[PDB]
Amino acid sequence: SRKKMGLLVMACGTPYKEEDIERYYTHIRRGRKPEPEMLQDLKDRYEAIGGISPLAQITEQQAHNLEQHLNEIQDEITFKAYIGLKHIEPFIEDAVAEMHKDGITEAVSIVLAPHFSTFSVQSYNKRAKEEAEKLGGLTITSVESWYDEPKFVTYWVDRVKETYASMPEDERENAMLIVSAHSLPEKIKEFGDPYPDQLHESAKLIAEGAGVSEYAVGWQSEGNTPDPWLGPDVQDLTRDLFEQKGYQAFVYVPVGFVADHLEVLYDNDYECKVVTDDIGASYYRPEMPNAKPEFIDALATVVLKKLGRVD
Ligand SMILES: [Cl-]
Ligand SMILES: [Mg+2]
Ligand SMILES: [Mg+2]
Ligand SMILES: [Mg+2]
Ligand SMILES: [Mg+2]
Ligand SMILES: [Mg+2]
Repeated sequence: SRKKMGLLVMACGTPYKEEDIERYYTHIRRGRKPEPEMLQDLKDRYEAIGGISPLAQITEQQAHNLEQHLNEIQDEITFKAYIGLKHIEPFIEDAVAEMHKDGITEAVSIVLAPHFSTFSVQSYNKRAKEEAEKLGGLTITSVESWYDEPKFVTYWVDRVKETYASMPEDERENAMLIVSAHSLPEKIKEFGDPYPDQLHESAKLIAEGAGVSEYAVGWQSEGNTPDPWLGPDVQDLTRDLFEQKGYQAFVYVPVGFVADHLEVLYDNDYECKVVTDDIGASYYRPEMPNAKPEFIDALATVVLKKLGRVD
């Protein structure tokens, strides 16, 4: 009969309603409650992007669709998905405890961010494993990165091809592709963290597959701490490249992100769009993966490869 496995799907998390913003951002800010002006600003940003409720729904849909798709495409394992989040319930440790309570003894985990880093992916995986160890009798094998899964590369390659094909001739000959991920503190370098190298490799692979010769790599959405974060930031990079070469279209591929959350809908589609509007360039940002079948199939392949059950 089929082996039962937990499928632990991990992510940063998102507020579920406007009244969750305070606690969610306090958590991101390591216990520092946002001041009233910042709370109001954040509410306004979420209103501007179309509201909060759709956001956590994406992550739930990704986990649910991944469970169902994994269960349909092979006949050896029955997976049950559990969501574990960093900054709001259900927390990672809660998800692991629920797996253990439900009788799961063997699980596979994946983080909804394709590049490994010490700051996020490794920390999530270690937290999950540490909770399993505390409870006993449950083991987890963890996906560490998946940016190089061919099906995932192809998702973005094909979105980029469609965007370039849609352009007027003058833009298609004078466009710049900006490939980005969430900035992290530069000090990850002290550990040899491969996160920057992996973003650069994503960009190489996507530009190569799409036949785009002119591209650049940037970072976005840095936090506010006294130590430096990876740069350049996409807003600065856009303006600098425009000053250097006069590109008249910018195409943003925020490959580090998997969903229509604040980082994409605001930090690209508002903040980068301010810059492109200021310089007179066209703005393009192809569809994020969200829970679409092509992306879910890529993730299912990642999981089955991690378990050795497909070549
Ligand atoms: Cl890795
Ligand atoms: Mg209300
Ligand atoms: Mg402001
Ligand atoms: Mg690998
Ligand atoms: Mg910002
Ligand atoms: Mg600084």
